[PDB]
Amino acid sequence: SWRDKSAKVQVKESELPSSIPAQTGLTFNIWYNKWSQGFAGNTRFVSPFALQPQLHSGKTRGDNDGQLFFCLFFAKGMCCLGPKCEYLHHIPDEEDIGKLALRTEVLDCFGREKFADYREDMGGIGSFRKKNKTLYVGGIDGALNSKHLKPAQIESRIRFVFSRLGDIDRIRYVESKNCGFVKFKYQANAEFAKEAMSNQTLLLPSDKEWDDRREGTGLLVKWANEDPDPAAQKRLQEELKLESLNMMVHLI
Amino acid sequence: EINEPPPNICEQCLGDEANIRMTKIPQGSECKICTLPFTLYHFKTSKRSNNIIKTLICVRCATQRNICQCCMLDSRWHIPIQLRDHLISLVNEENVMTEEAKNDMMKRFLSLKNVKLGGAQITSDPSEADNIVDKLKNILLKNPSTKSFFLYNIDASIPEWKITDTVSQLLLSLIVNHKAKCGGLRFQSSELGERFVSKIIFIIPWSSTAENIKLSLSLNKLIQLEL
Amino acid sequence: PLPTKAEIQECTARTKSYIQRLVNAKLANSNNRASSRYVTLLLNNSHHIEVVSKQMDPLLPRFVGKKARKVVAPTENDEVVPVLHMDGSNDRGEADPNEW
Amino acid sequence: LPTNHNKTKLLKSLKNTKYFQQTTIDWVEAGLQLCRQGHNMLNLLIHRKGLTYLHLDYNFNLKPTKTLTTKERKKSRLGNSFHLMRELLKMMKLIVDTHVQFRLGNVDAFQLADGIHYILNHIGQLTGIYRYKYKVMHQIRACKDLKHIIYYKFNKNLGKGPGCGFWQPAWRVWLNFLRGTIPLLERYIGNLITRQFEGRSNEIVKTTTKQRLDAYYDLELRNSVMDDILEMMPESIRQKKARTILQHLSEAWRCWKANIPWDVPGMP
RNA sequence: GUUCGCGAAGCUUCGUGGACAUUUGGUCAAUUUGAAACAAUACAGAGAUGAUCAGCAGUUCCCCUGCAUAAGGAUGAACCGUUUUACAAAGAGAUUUAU
RNA sequence: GUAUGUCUAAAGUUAUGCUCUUAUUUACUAACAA
Ligand SMILES: O=P(O)(O)O[C@H]1[C@H](OP(=O)(O)O)[C@@H](OP(=O)(O)O)[C@H](OP(=O)(O)O)[C@@H](OP(=O)(O)O)[C@H]1OP(=O)(O)O
Ligand SMILES: [K+]
Ligand SMILES: [K+]
Ligand SMILES: [Mg+2]
Ligand SMILES: [Mg+2]
Ligand SMILES: [Zn+2]
Ligand SMILES: [Zn+2]
Ligand SMILES: [Zn+2]
Repeated sequence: SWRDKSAKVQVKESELPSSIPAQTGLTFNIWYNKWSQGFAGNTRFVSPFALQPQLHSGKTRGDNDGQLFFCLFFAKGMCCLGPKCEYLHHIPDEEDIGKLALRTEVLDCFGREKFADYREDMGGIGSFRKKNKTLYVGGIDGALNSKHLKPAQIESRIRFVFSRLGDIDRIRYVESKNCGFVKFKYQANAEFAKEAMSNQTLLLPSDKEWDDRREGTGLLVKWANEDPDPAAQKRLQEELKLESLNMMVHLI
Repeated sequence: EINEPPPNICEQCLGDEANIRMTKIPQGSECKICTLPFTLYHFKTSKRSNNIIKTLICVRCATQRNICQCCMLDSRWHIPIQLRDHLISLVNEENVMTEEAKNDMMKRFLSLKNVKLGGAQITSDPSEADNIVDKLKNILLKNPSTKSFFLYNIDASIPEWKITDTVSQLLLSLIVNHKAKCGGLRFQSSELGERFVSKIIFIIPWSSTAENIKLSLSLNKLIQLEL
Repeated sequence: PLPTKAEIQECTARTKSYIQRLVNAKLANSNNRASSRYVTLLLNNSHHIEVVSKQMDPLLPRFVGKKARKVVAPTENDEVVPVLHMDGSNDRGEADPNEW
Repeated sequence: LPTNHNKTKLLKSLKNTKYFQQTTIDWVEAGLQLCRQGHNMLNLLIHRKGLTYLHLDYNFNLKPTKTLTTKERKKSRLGNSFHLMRELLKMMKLIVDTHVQFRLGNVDAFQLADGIHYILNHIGQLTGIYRYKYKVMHQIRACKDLKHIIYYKFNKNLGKGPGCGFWQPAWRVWLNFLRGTIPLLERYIGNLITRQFEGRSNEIVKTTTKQRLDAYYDLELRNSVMDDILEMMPESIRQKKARTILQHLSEAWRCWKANIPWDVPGMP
């Protein structure tokens, strides 16, 4: 278990990467940390690190404290503070979700405030106005360096990746749209994965494009608008009703 | 302007201490709703609690929604605003929404208006709240060691977490597609599979009016495959 | 009745207090520390709490919030008010427009 | 007469807070650190503005990197606040650098003294301070005068040459100039960084000036006339019917200008 | 750990009761996905009017540069589009209906 | 030649009387040549 052992360091701050990405332009902008005098070509790239959770997850300063938030850099798999980190280092569970359930309405499991609206992409941390648990998973074409895999193969690999990080409500790959819709058990979990597999690789050691994983462009894990499909809409409605019955009985 | 309105923070949120010491930065942030300066209040719930609680939204916004300024929940019932609006829509009415305008200028404008939104009109006056509650209440009343199964007859609404937890109770991996319902369950060992089977909407073969069920499965499966 | 002297003292006291406070607010608001020298607890339920103002670094902006937003005002004329003129001119009122 | 009520100094105020600490640092260290600090500040400001194409040199001599597009050029005309700040830092950077040189084993103390003196008497010639704030000519002139005075009390029996130091009175001049300007720059750069952070005020309203006096006058006039006519007019006519009125007025004005009588028949 | 009282070994040492001192900081957390802005390549290249020119205004839920209530951004930009009813009264002719 | 203004800068949001052929004018425009 995670609770059996202390959390290992993801990567030592020597191994950590600098804040000077890619020279996308002609000159560096000090107050922005971005580049400038040229926006030729796309910015995004593939994460060097990944949350290998059983090899990494463990105790922290936080697990002593009762810090209610998980380490963004743990999710990214690059936390340079291992056991000395205040933010936690393990997969969110019912106990921890339950623990922070008050605050998590307003903000993420990464302890950062949600907003009125989704960022037009549905790309950034979720809005407070929706309690979404469903991540859109674009850029699979890019995430596998143009590997002509089977849809079954794709969906299975996706399953392997996101099931590892959180309890699944459902997943469904769409051949016609080349993307995923990865509904989660909890919003905290959803948040965690959404960072934990942002800019990651779907590739594996068994695959031949393993050393070219860095060179492509990573998974585009964003948030999902609810489907137009009335097949699931009805289900959603039913769920809402059920939940409402719970709370309403709880009021008295 | 003058600090005329007081902050609108709820109890649960704020924590069970007789006296906390919070700080107020006036004109201290744009809110999370209406992009508009307001007096940001914040406090650690306990002295040694690491998480500060800062007042996300502005007081006008809070009043408007009739909510907490830190929780974003109704100050009465401590529940999500959308959810409470749904509840209100359900009892006594058919339609009660609280539409926030997603355009940066208009949101400000809306915030400025001293007018309660749909659900807020109910929950403000406690009498009406009580009435709503009572109305709601009224409304209420053979083991070959395969380690790998293929489960069928899966209710469309059921989630994988429910399944796996059920299995655990009766005790790993799992694959489900709600289109096909070809629940490609796989156990971490064959001995575990044996244990499970020996321990036994649970239609369960061990591949590696049931007829009509098979047909329904069939067509659905086919459709899934075409997708 | 021309207003009572005592009540004038009241009004003056109220409004003077108000405007002095407003001007103070205006002054301590502004970045010019020069104009800081012309400046003339709570409970959020039955539950009780101490409010404080933490002094911040005098480099960072004093009021991070304010950023000169354009904001349209809602009128908030919730109460209706008449516009109420008493006349009915026919002879001069119709003969005039031909001239006007 | 210095005003007495304001007995909360700047340093005192800063001391009161937590965010400052105090140390005993060598004056050269203070200087160098302040050049570094100043450089970081100005670069931060410039980059914040967006115009990364203006490269600050470490000697506070600003210049553009690329040839500037007209838009870019317009953007990059930094005002009399930022440039003035730069110039003061340039001044400081000079003398501090000279001290560094002295102390870095390069130059003798006499050489240092002469260097400092040279800097003070040639602030004009070493940093275009005058460019931005021209009243600094007074200061420059004063320094020149001092030099003229000093030298000819310093070179009575001694011949000509550059080797005089004695930088005191000029230094005094510069200190008093800084005293004068510290308020001005607090205001100026205050407003500047406020604009960088908060947007500029959108209640701009322009005053009258010699340049826009006439236009304002005439608009006020036509507003008055229009008002009067509406007051007069018993039907309560539309704004479009006021257009006819004011246009009529305009024509009348022109007619008057011509000395052609303005006798339109159909009017009341 | 200092010190002030006590006890147990030799003014020295081990144990005991005190006094002193007794709540830091965070609105933030390390790169993509919570927000800049130009830049480049391409395309056009500027208000009156025939043509060439100075402008100053105005409205704007547009701003930028500027210390700015100077001024300047092409007269800073956009304004040039769309456009039906407080709809009446009178007469004549034709059609229908009724008495 | 410019101000200025648009444009591009890549990842897939889960629903079933005429045609013709020419030659000439005039005008405007043209950082194209003289
Ligand atoms: O009068 P200014 O224009 O300020 O110039 C003076 C002046 O030179 P001129 O007389 O040629 O103008 C001084 O010369 P004297 O009158 O003293 O002969 C000379 O002083 P030194 O002779 O002591 O050199 C000084 O030069 P420096 O700055 O090297 O001391 C120089 O100032 P500029 O060099 O700035 O013109
Ligand atoms: K102008
Ligand atoms: K104008
Ligand atoms: Mg011009
Ligand atoms: Mg011009
Ligand atoms: Zn960590
Ligand atoms: Zn609350
Ligand atoms: Zn608000």
